[PDB]
Amino acid sequence: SVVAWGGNNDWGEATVPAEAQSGVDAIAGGYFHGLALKGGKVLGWGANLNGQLTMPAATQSGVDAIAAGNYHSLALKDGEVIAWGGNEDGQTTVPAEARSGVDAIAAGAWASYALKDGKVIAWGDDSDGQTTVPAEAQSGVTALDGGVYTALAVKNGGVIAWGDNYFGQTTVPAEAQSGVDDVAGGIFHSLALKDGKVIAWGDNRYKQTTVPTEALSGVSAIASGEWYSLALKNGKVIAWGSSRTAPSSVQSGVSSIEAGPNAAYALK
Repeated sequence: SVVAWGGNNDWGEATVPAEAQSGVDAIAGGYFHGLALKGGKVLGWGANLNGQLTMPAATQSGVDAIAAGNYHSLALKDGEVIAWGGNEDGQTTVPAEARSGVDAIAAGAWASYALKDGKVIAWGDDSDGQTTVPAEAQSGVTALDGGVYTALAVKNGGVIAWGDNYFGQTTVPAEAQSGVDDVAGGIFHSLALKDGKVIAWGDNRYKQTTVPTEALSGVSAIASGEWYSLALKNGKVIAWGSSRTAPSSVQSGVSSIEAGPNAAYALK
């Protein structure tokens, strides 16, 4: 089971197809499209504006992980990062260094990230610095996420953030400098998960940073879209920012969350 909600659905990126309805191991939401991972095979739905739904033959089996950006799709297979769709910003051109050894991947709106041997490798758009990986994130990194103009990482329990900082979304609070488990980037806010509590900093004009009480403890997972966020707590999804709420279908029994730019997804 899969539940998708949120946003206008102008492209059907939130209309989950049947083959993607169960036995799905992972979902990834891009701006115009969705990706799912099912028994090693990558499935997609939405508008193939840029080639992001033209699946490379290598992605039809043995894929370990997926990510999705505005124009592109990413897949991690046997340590190799595979990328397809739009390359307007170099986000689809995989560095040689990222063709083996890689443990994780993430997608920013117009950038791609890989965590390989404790080191963040980044390509794609750098007009806000989001591809310029700070020295501290070149070893010991255990989690990463891309935002629209930002990217985040966890190293030695502490958050690292680079790219745009107009609203202070890249200024790590002291509370997030240890004990951190995971991170997420919105367009103008950031989240960290530390000891079951969600920490949120940056823009709060749309309440992005106004963490609901229920999310200040017991939280097992987080995710951020552009202007909203998600937290998973004992099988229940909590959502906030830009008037985003979470439907009754996701109030229990939820095993994973995933936040696309607009649409949220929960696997049940």
